[PDB]
Amino acid sequence: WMPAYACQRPTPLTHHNTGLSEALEILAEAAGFEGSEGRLLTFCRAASVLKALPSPVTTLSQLQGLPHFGEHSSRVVQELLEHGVCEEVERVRRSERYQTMKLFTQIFGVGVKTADRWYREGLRTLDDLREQPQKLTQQQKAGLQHHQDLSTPVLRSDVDALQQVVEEAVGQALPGATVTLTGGFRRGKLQGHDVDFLITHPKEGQEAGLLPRVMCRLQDQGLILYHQHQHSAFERSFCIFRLPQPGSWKAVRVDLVVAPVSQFPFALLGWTGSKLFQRELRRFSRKEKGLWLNSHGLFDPEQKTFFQAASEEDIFRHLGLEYLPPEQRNA
DNA sequence: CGGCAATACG
DNA sequence: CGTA
DNA sequence: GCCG
Ligand SMILES: [Mg+2]
Ligand code: NA
Repeated sequence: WMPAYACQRPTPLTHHNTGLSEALEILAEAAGFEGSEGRLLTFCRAASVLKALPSPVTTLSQLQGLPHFGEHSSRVVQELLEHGVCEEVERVRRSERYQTMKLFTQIFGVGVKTADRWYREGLRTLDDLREQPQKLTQQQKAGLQHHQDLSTPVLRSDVDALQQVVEEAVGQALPGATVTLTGGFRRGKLQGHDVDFLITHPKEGQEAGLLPRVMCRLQDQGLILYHQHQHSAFERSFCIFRLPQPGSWKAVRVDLVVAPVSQFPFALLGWTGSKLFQRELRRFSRKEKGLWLNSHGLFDPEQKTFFQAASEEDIFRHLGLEYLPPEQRNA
């Protein structure tokens, strides 16, 4: 069988329906470009269902009984099985609207609304945006200047170098503080487009005011190309690191998050992803268990109490779910 | 229809 | 609006 | 788009 929520099933990084899931995610992405979050979500879910399957889908009948597969998603798979291509998907791929929206939304500091506005104004290329720099935010300027690097896959080797750099600065800012690699790379990805770190300290309260000290020490080593700090919500910094390369360097998006150790398991769970996994997990928590989950804790609205967690295993237990290791959360 | 994760901070 |  |  196949449970309805992605958090109820192991989803490996690599699977047996790559072509089909990729096609459905094109439509998901396109739906988001047109402001259709509901449709995006369904296409994302349907694609994730195929990721969780134990073998390739070869016939349309194998879609029977599968959640989030209705008339539209089944037709897409049906055409792919029969012709090798889905005309709607190909029509989307080739369209100027999709290509331009995809180009713009990949820019750091540019979301759908902004990308949509720029498109309606007649803008189509990166150079179009560069010709009118006066109307760009500092965040967008940085994303535009470093677009080529940020669009280049980050390798696991790169991540390890970045971690030792972060751990060095963190170690000086607060002795005893720890750094944990999260996000996609914790889920076993061999390459990605950004890096996420979670920072904490074994003694509750000592992690307070840590990130400004960390950022200052990183800035002193000339490693920060862009910095956006958010105060404690955990204290967070969305950065662009200068990562040393053979004879040169490249820009990499790095997120630093500091959480008190008491909330660390919730922060780790939220920041490990995947994005769809977390959305599904929180949807499951609220609608099936009547509990409110976020990156900070798990709230029982009936008893008005927060669940204490010492580990991710605790959280899955609280929600009555079988534990899933990070590399099985690739929904 | 009513919902679709989360929600503070820049 | 954007970041997550 | 799909679910209830
Ligand atoms: Mg990130
Ligand atoms: Na982005």
